[PDB]
Amino acid sequence: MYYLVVNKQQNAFYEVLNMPNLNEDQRNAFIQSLKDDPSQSANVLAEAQKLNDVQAPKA
Repeated sequence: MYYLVVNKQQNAFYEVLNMPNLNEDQRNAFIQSLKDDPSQSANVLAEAQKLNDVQAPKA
């Protein structure tokens, strides 16, 4: 909230969300993962791309 996040974290939020394929549970922990640290925020977004697709059957 103050010294637990700064830069990246925000950019990772949109990624966490990425596409409609997801936006349910994955981000519940990912969104929180951001707030915990921006250094790892790249992880949340990094996976945000895999998670969204992890359950994306359609093209």
